[PDB]
Amino acid sequence: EGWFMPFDNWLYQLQNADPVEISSSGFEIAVIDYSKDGSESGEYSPEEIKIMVDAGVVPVAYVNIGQAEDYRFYWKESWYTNTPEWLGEEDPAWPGNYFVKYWYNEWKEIVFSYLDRVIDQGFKGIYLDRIDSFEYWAQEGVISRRSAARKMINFVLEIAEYVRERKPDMLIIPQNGENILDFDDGQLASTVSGWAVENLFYLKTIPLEENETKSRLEYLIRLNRKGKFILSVDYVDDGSDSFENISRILDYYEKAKRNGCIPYAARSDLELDEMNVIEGIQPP
Repeated sequence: EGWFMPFDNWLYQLQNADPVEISSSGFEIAVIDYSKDGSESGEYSPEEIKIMVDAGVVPVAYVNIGQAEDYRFYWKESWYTNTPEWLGEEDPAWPGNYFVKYWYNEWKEIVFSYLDRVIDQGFKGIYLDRIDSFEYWAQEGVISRRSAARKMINFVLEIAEYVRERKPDMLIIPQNGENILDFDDGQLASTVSGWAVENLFYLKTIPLEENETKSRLEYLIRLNRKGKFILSVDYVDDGSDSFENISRILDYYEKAKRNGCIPYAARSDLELDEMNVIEGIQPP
């Protein structure tokens, strides 16, 4: 069910991204972190980002809007002792990431200050992680599911207003949480430029139940039909030249393209640490 696909490929790399390497790789759109090491001192310069723009690559900045990350410029040492009401527990699965009450003004103003830097660096899109934080707080019983969903929708809308006031063409791509559209009045679906998803056909190496995949696709197809691109990333490539492995990459690409999803086969380590070239396939 796969028609609106304005990019031939995409790159997801959050560590060790190299503008020169990317600029001459043949990837069309690259989602990287806004810093070489995530930290303030590693922030890409306007010039380093312009290398990619100059080669016709569309560079997009990852921004985690559902969790505080303890190595970022915004993190404060005082938060360990005098903990803000909106800073919650550490993510068992991602040490150094903390769930936040993303509806509190102070968290929003941190995220706006991060967007401020991303705009000035010359990024052409933002890729917004932990939309699914709405599910986390609902599971914790801290607020209602509807409350959380609304709050996250409104926040992404406020993020769209902030960045488009400065850069009207800025792309806006949330990651995961696409089921949040159940609570959208349609303004979020129209405001995004596209939507990115992890673990659609495969959870790492392991193929998913077809029903689970179809529920997710129900949301993505609707967006596609409205002129919104869908970036897929499955962590299917185990690094080997095995037969199993390459057949799996090819199965993933075929399932992706047949349903309108632009695929990126990433390493099953989850590190997103290199530009993952796969001879004859990625880029294609």
